[PDB]
Formats: sequence, structure tokens, C-alpha cells
Amino acid sequence: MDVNPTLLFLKVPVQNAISTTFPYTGDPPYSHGTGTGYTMDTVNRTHKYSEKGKWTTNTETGAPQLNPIDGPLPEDNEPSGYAQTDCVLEAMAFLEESHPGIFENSCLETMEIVQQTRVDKLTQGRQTYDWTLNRNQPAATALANTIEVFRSNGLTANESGRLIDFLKDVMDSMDKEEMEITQRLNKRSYLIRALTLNTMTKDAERGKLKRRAIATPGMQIRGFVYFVEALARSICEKLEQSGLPVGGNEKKAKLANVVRKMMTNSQDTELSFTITGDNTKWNENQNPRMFLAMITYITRNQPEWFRNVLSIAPIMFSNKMARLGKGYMFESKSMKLRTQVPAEMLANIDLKYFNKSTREKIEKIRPLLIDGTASLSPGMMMGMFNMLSTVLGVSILNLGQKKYTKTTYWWDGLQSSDDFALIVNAPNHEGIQAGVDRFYRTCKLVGINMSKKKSYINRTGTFEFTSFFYRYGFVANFSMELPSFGVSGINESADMSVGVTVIKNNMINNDLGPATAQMALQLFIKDYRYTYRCHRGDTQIQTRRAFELKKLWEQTRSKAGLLVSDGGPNLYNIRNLHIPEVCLKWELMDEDYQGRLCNPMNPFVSAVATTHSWIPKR
Amino acid sequence: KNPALRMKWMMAMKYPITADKRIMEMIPERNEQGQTLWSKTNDAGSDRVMVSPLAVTWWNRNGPTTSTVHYPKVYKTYF
Amino acid sequence: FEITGTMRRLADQSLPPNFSSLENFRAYVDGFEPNGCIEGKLSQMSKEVNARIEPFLRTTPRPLRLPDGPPCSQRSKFLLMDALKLSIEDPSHEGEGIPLYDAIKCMKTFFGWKEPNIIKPHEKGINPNYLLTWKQVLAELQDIENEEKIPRTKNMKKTSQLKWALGENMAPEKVDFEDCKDVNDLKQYDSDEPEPRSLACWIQSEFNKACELTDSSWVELDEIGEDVAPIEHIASMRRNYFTAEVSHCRATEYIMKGVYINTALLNASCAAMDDFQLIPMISKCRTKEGRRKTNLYGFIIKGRSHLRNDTDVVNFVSMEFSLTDPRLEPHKWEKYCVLEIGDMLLRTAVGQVSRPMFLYVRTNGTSKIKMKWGMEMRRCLLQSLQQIESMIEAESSVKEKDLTKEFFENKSETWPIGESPKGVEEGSIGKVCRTLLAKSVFNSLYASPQLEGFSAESRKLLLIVQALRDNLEPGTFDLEGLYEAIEECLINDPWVLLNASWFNSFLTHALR
Amino acid sequence: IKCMKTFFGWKEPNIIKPHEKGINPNYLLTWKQVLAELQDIENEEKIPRTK
RNA sequence: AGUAGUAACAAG
Ligand SMILES: [Mg+2]
Repeated sequence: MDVNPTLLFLKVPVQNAISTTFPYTGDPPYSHGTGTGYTMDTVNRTHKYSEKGKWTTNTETGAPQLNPIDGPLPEDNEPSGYAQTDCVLEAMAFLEESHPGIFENSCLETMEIVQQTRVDKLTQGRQTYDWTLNRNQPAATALANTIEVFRSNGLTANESGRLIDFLKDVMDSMDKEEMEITQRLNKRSYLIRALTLNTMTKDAERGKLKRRAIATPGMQIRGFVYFVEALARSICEKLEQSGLPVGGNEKKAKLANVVRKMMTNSQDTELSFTITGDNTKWNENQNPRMFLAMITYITRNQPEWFRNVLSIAPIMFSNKMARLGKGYMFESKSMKLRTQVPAEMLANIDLKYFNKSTREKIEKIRPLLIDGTASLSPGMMMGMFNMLSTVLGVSILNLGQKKYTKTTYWWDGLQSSDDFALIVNAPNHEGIQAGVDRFYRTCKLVGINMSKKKSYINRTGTFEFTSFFYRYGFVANFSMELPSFGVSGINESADMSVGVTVIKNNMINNDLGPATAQMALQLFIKDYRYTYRCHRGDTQIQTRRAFELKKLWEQTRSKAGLLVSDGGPNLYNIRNLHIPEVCLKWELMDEDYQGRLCNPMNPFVSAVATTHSWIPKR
Repeated sequence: KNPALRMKWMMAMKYPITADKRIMEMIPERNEQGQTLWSKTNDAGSDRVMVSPLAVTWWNRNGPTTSTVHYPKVYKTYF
Repeated sequence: FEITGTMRRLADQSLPPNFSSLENFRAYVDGFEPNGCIEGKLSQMSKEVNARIEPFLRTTPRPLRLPDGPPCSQRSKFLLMDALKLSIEDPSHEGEGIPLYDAIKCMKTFFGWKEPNIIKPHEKGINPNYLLTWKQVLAELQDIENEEKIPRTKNMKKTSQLKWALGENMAPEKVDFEDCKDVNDLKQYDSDEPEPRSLACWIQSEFNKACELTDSSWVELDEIGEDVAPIEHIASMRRNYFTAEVSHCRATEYIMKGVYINTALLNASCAAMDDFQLIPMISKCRTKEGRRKTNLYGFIIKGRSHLRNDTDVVNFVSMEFSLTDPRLEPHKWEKYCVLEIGDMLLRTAVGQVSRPMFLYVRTNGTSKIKMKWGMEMRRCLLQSLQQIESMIEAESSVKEKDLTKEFFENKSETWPIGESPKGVEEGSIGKVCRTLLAKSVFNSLYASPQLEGFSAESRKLLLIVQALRDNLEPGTFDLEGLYEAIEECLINDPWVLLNASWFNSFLTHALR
Repeated sequence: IKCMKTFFGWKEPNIIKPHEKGINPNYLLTWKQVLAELQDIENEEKIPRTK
């Protein structure tokens, strides 16, 4: 008898038991070495997809940029970055016509946000890139460093605390002939440095076999990217076909709503087909100048300063410089030696050291390589513009109404800037095929390519969108991974509260099951008791705290009034996950116990601040 | 780097908690079973002394008691 | 907010063709009206840009093509099916404080040692250096008994054989590029693809033995609050009926063993960075009568732990007891050196038998992230329940009725779970739960990028097959590309090969 | 040590029947020391045979 | 040797 769990799919539908297809219990793959090869491969692919563009040498920097706009129309199904600005503007105009007044309201809200934006919003974020150190630093540290640098070379108009003032300081810093670093710097090198994108390899990434390159921008463009993202979020919030930034339950509601809307008019003589797919090479296919044109159309009849602020970001993103990472490592077996060659030395190096593929990539990247930074004018890098691309896709999605197609077929659906579900209605199979072909050609006209391998078409009723599986009205949210459910490592009460809050948040958001939540609570309680040696007073486990806990247990009368940190029973459950432990058991504590527990004169204190909220040593 | 492993390692030690010197007066140095509660050695950085969780449990089961009824009042969101 | 000269030039360099200045482009955008541009562009494009819909019939899908080559070998961190334990009965008192003395007691409980000899030699390694290690492990134990002060942890002396088996002084010296510019053989590291391997039959037996029940309890859980809401009652019923059936599965023993081994190894690496610390494999369980039981599996000798990144490799030497003759399946033990260390006396229903007891000694390596994720193997349990109730809850949605009591109380085999020459094997809910737990445990143990890629690639094929079975007329745009992507991840990992074989079997049996 | 650990009912010692010809506190200070010297075993880096 | 897989660890 050979056990085959996949045979369970013979009876149970795969949508009901899809959790067996997510091996999210092992360690995700990591990257050993440098990301220079991946970065060079990405740049070569991006420039190959635009090989029929216009090459123009820069003036301020001198790097040769590539312009694929208004290039030759594609002749095959291969990816192409040739996007016509007229088609994009027409799609934006049609989207505005279908939903009047969205752009003006979004602009007003974004202007209000800009006028009401502080400078500390840049402190919170991911690991950013520091140009002064040319390294990867936390956002707060990089912000402090650039503030000190702008204080050295006198530019101190951002001390008021407004982000607009910092943006103006960055604006004025680009015209300085000389720059000083706490290493004297001139103007051209500073301008090149300000456009540098630090490249590394993404770790802990699932669903892929080979590693991929991820880029991080500098500290100068953070505010402009923030403003652009705010505008895109404001636009998306008024669109019902977007997938961001709603939650899991809201996403399920959106799926049900769109399915019901499409199926509320389908008669017996009308056929409906649903396709699910992804977008291949999405990041390296969208020209930043297309985003610039879209933003320009967005800000029609607006103050000049606001539209200039919006347009600053695509201008810099159209002339970005990509770093080459760390470098490479060479080995000599006979001499038994290993050496490290930095990325800056790749400009002048013999090709006999590398293999065929590496030397081919180096040869292809050398003409675009200057001072250790390559030119990457076309295409986004990893994820900087998500919701703007979602707006671009939803424009094409909205372009599928009957008033525009003017044919017996018509399509709608949802998109999340990489995943898309498209449902098309037509009276016959030929109409379905014609609508699918029209949608594919329209997407190709803008720079959107549908991955044929990852896309499939069936009859309406079962489909998938962003790991949400819809089947006959039932949706399962399996787009996240369960956390470790362990101690945080601060103190007793803080760790208990944080664990309970994490369990509650996972239950309310990630659609965690009740039995699974109870099991997670049990595991967390076990880990907490083992870590803090706070076992129950009626147990037979010998620790250093065993004697004191036993004395406390035999001293008290109401056993349920003791906290878990003091050997008390675990009264937490599903219905009590929103109540702190101290307040939950407050009515069961003894008078002396509660008097001593929260005494304000305890030496440990200089959630409720009790004696368990001590401070460890560094 | 990893707070969980650091917390486990620190709790595996003898005197992980820091406290004011005043704790030298409210609680005895030795338990009735002979276990130590705090150490005379001084930490680096200030005059604070070292204290084991046994001292916390001892204070919980043996310590000054006062009429504390304001806690449910001032703390309302948690209560 | 004005634009300066440098930024003005930068903007002028960031415009579409046939646009001299940014003001001209802005004016053009401000006065634009859509006039049939999209239709004209569509007519201009050739007919080669098309997306045909290829029907997916009952004969279109083909079985996956497994790679060929030498048979795959075992690559787990410790023995799973052939592991042998030396057990002692720990009473209620004397709680577990030191594992070294427990290992010493477990070793003392055995009296059938003999002179070790090599049975299955290692091909690419120096065999005697392994043997000289094992005897040393014995000797360093006896030096404990005559020591004037009993130590907590034992650090092995860096002998000649331990220096070779732990990879000491093996990395090349780090020198600057300037001093080695002119070297005739100075090249970069060889970034070659993994060698292809062919699927073997031992992994199926391993999985089959992983789902069986044991005679001991391996997991103990704490208590929670009383049940008040009906949802709490249903959750408690589901959790209890899952735990009471899954507590005695061997996968729980594997989880506990891996968690303990990884935790001990990580602690030793953090503490003793420059010591050859000896770490024994120890597990704890509860007997049916209700008494503690401590089992010893073997020993681990850990090298240096000077780790800077999260991908640095610590080398260790693992010796594990076993009762399986390595000569039955030599290809499974390619990276193992096996000795013969004793003669166990087994008392069974047939009486007294004598079985030789071997010792599998091998050199392995691990990283910090692997050790960290090995300490969280218990989450597999948390996943397994999630794979059950979410299924059962699904059966509620189609019926608008809680089917919790309608599935656990069904005293009949209801789910197809196995394969037999007679036909598809049927099983109850408990067998399904054990199988899911074993699958999660094996995913945790054999985690690799190949498996993650293959599962994601084959999910779409599974969905297509399900849609075909639902008479929804599925269609594909490029089936060959999807098949090539699926087959790209099958290189040398036995777990992924077994999963691919399972998928092929399911595809064969789903159209009959 | 194990036999001592099996008990959990210790308390602060006090003199009940004093010795007539001897210094009573010197006895009491002895007993507490016997406890303390036991605890110093548990934190010792190397467990000794005799104390 | 071994870990590992498109490049690295096997101390600096
Ligand atoms: Mg998809």
C-alpha cells in the first residue's frame, strides 16, 4: 500500500484542498555570493526587449539612454516595450469618461496630503540606500546622514519639518558645483550618485526556482515616490476593479461582486468564459515616460507647482543609474587561493577569467557601463510603481465595455499589477476568441504582455486571483504564510500581550481557522512557559523558580487569579483574545496578590505596568 | 538580531534583570531555601544592580501591599 | 515649485520622440482628443500577434518526464526509518537538566559492544579517519568517569582524524587581486548545474513508514479556557479529535527529534565557537502507563562556528545507531560510512534473537537559517490542522451545515489515500490526517528551491485537470511551455521526484 | 540534593528549644549555610563529587 | 571531504 496524498484530489476538489500545494513549512531558499550577474542579466534583458529604440547620449551625465516609445509595432508574440503615447492617453481619456470626476478629486486629496505631510514619514520603511556611504542603511539613519550632509554644505530650509521643504532642499542641492562629505565631490559625480539604484538579490522568496535581482532607490527620490504612490492609491480607492489596497475580506467581497455582476445578465444564449493569468517581465516592460505622460494627463487644470512635483519622479526614473553590486570571486586551485574583485574593476578586466556566459554578459554590458554604474533608462526595477501600473492595467480593463468594443463580445475583470482575471461574454466561441485576441492586442499596444504559460481559460464558475480561489461562490484566502507564534523577547507581560494580539490579528485577517487558532495559542503558551520557566504551580517540573512558584500556589486560594507568569492557569480563548491578561483575570485575583502585583513602589518599574514589566541587560 | 534566542540565553543566566539599588533593602539576599535573589556586583553604565526572576516571584508572593484601586480607573482602554 | 536648468535639461532628455521641449509635450497632452487611434493601430499590426485557445481534451495531458541517471541517495540530517534508540525510564523526579549524563546512562544500559569494523566503506573519503573518530568518542566518555570534577559539556580534543572530517584548513587563503594578477589558473567559481538523478524506491518506503502509528505519545499540549460560544465548542471538538489521533504518529517523533537536534546545534554554535563540542541526539516521550522515557539516537561532533552571514556552513560529523544492513540498498548510503559496533539481543514472540547493530557515520553541514527553521518544525502540526478543517469547512459551505461531527464519527473508510495493485486504497479521516502531517514533515525536512518551484508550477496543471473533470471546457495557450517549466525543477531531489511520480499516478488514475 | 528537592515546605528557621551551655545563634547560622552551600553547587561550572 | 547550486561557505 503506497500512500499517495495527491490521490485525495480524486474525490475532494482541488480548490477545497489547495493547502496541500503550499509547502510553506521549510526554509525558503537564500542567495550565496553576489547579485552582479542577476543585475547584468536583467539589464541585458531590458535593453534586448527595446533593441529597436532610439539611442541618445545624455548631456548632464553622458550615459546613453534608450527610447522605445513610438517604435515599430510588434510582429510576434515575444515581449516588447514599444508603447505608443497616443494609445495610453486615449485609454486614460476613456477611463476618465467612464468614471467622471475621479482625477480631480484624487488631485485635491493628494494636494491636501502634500500640504499635511511631515518629514518623519521617510523614517519608516525598508532598508534604503545611503549614497554618502554608498551602502545599505536603515531609513532613519540615512535620513539623519543626508540631513547632516545638507547641513554641512549650507542648505537648511528643511528644519521646519515639512516634506516639501526637504524636497526643495534636494532640488537646490542638484545645482551645487561642489559637495563635501564628513572626500571632496564635484557636481557631475554627485548627480551620478544621486541617481544610483543599489542592486542585491532577493532572499526568502517563494514560488521561484532561480534567484532574482531587487533594486533600492536613493534617499532623494523617497518623497517623490511617496507622493506618486499616494496619488495612485487615491485613484485606485475610487475604482471597483482594482485589487489594492483592500484587505482579504474586501478582496473576497470584490470577487463575489464582480462574478455576480457579470452573471446577473447572462441568459441561456450568452456564453461566458473566464481566463486567469500573470504578466511576464512586468517590471522591465513599463517605460517611466509612459508614467510621466499618465501623470501629466492626471494633473490637467492644476497648479503648476503640484504637477511639477508629481512629474519630478518619472524624470529621474527615466535616467536612473543601476549599481553593479559587490563584484566577483576568483579561485586558483594549484595555488589554493581566493580573491575578491570589486564591481568597479569590471570596466577594465580580461575576459579569460570568466566563463562563456559571464564574459558574454560583461561584453554586452560594457558599452552601457560608466564609473561602475550601468544605464537602465527603460523599465521599472522591482516594485517602485505598483498602483500606478494597476491604474494603467485597469484602464485597459475598463476599455472592454460594450460602448467601446461595439461588438457582441465584452469583457471585464480584476488586476493586481501582476495577476489578472478576465471574464468575457460572447454569444459563441468565435466571439470569445475574437474578444480574447482583441484584449491581447490592446494590452500589447500599451506594453502589457500576458504570460501564455501561466494563463488558462475555462468556463465561468471557478478561477483564481492573487492566491484567492473562487469556486461556485466559495473563496479561500491562502495568500500568506503562518508566523512562528513564539515569544518576542522583551519581558513577560509584553511577550504575552504581543503573542495574543498576533494570534487575534492573524485570525481576523488571514482567515485563520478557530481550531488552528486554539492550537497556535496552545503552542505559544507552551513556548512562553518553557522560555520564562513559569510553569503551573501544580506541576512536577524542577526549575530555579519552582520553589517560589510552589510557595505562591499554596499561599493563594483563588488559583484562577494568578497570571501565567506566576504559574496561573491559562484562561485565554478565542472570545478573550482582545482582552489583556491583567484585566481578564483582575476580578479573580486575591486582595493581597493584586495589591503586591501592581504596587507603584516596586523596584522593577522606574498593557498595565506591573512587576513583570522589568528591563533586562544589554 | 534574533530577540527570541537572546531572551532565552539571557533567561538561562543567573541575574538577567536589572534593578535599582533600593531592592537591596526591601528583599533579602537569600531565600529561605538558600537561593540568592540579587547580586552585589555593579552593572556597567550606572549604579543599577542585578536581580534574578526569583526576586520577582518573591516580591509577588511576599512584599508590601497597598490599596491599589486606581488601576481599573486610569486604565480604561485595556479594561 | 520651479524647475532649474539642470533638471530642465534632464526632463528634456526624458521625453518621447518628436518632442523638443517639456512645454510642447504638456501642451500636446492638454489638448488631446481620442480619434480612432486604437483601431488604426490594431489594423496596422500583423495577424501574427494572436492568442489562440487550444482545447484541453482527455488525451492532451501527458505524463511528466522524470530525469535519468544514477539513483538518488539519502540527504536528510539524521536517520528516519532505520533509526535505533537506547531507552531509559526517567521517573517523575530528577527533571531533565543535563543531556550528557542521560546519554551516558543510555550508553551504560547496553552491554553488547564489540570491536568495530568497516562494512560499507565511503568512496570519496578516508575510511579509517571515520573509525578512529568513533573509538575516540568512546574514550572521551570514559575520561569523564575519572575526572575530579564532573563537567556539564564535553569538548573533544582536536585530533588528526577530527581535523580532516570537520573540514579544517580547507578553504583557500584570501589574498588581494594585485598579488595574483598573473596566475595561469585563476578563474571564478564553477557555477555548474546539479547532476541529474533517477528516482529510487526507498523514499516511498520512508514515507509509508512515516505515516504509521507508534506505541508512545510524542506531543503534549497545555490547557485553554472553557468553551462558551458554539464556535468554540466546534473548534475544541475538531482540535481534540485531531490531536488524539495524530499524537502517536511517527512524524511527531521526527518533529521532536529535529527540533531538539537543531536547538542543541544552534546553542552549541552560539556558545562554543572554537570547540569540537560533542552533542548527543536525545528525545523524550511518554509511555502508555504514564512514565517518562528518554531515548538516545547517536552523537554529533560540531566543528568551528565562525559564522558572519546567514548562509555560512558549519560542518559536523554525525554517528547514528541503526539495525539496518547497508548492503541491501547500497545506493541509498552513498555519502555514508557504516561500521558494525554491536550485537543487540531482541526478545520477541519467537523468543531470543541476535541482530548485529551498525553505526552510520557521515559528514554533514548546516546553515544558520536552516537551523532556525528546523527549530520551528512544530508549525507543521499547525499547518496540518489548517489543511483539514479548511477542507471540512468547505464541505459545510456547499451544504450550509457544520459537518464536523459528520466526518470524524463516520466509522467507514471514506477517502482515497493509497495505491495498491488491486486498485486505489481507501482510508478513514485519521489516515488522511496522518498522511497530511507526514507530507508537511517531509516538506520541512527536504526543503529545497526545486520543490517550491515544482509545486507552484504543477498547481496550474492540477487546476486545469480539475476544470476538465468539471466539464468546463478548459483551454490552454501554451501547454509545452508549462510542461517545460514543470520539468525544469526535477533535477536530483528525491522528494520532488516522488511528488512528480505521485502527480503522474494521479493523472493516470483521474481519466479512467 | 534530590531528596532535599523533593520537599517544598521550607520556612524561616527559628529556635524552639535553646541549648544551655552553647551559643545558640552559631547553630542557626550553620544551618542556613548548609542550605547556601547547596545552591552554590547548582551554578558551579563543574559539578564536584564532594563538598 | 562535505554543505550547497548559476556562487558562495569550508574562519579573518
Ligand atoms: Mg494568476
